[PDB]
Order: sequence, then structure tokens, then C-alpha cells
Amino acid sequence: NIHLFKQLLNTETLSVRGANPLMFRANVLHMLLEFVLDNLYLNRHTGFSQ
Amino acid sequence: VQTLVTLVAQISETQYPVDRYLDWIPSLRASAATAATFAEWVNTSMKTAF
Repeated sequence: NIHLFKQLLNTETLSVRGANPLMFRANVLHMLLEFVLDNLYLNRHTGFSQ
Repeated sequence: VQTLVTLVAQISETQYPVDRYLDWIPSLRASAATAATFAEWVNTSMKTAF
């Protein structure tokens, strides 16, 4: 799952299996922001059955 | 309507006072849809009888 933590500022990283630890906080913040944004929905009432 | 309310009250919790004779027969806790289908079958029976 490394590719998630190298998405923000690892433009200098060469290897595909590596990531820079110093941007871990920035990557985590971006991940959390996207997590919140993806969940902005209103629940819908569909229907039931006994 | 009297025939309807009398019968439907014997498969649901309705506060319409009826002496009950068929409690020893198992049945579920009828919901709106189930009562609707039951009434549908009751209604057609009367129309075809008259």
C-alpha cells in the first residue's frame, strides 16, 4: 500500500517501492481530507418488507 | 367495513375490542403490507359473492 503515502510531494523519489518519510504527515492529511470529502452524502429511504 | 375491521384486528394489534377465538393458531405480527394483501383477498371475496 506504499503508493498512498507517496502521492503528494515525492516528485523526487526514484524507486516505485519507496517513499519519503518526511512527507508522511502531509500525505496523511491529504488522505483524511479526501476521506471526509468522499462521504458527504445524504442517506436515502428506499423501502422495506416484512 | 365491519367485516374488514373485525378480521384484520385478529392478526394485528388493534385496540378495537373483539373477543378472539383463534389465538391458538400460529400467525405472525402482521404489518401494513401484509394486512393490505389480506384485505385485498377479503374484498374480492365479497364482490364475487354479491
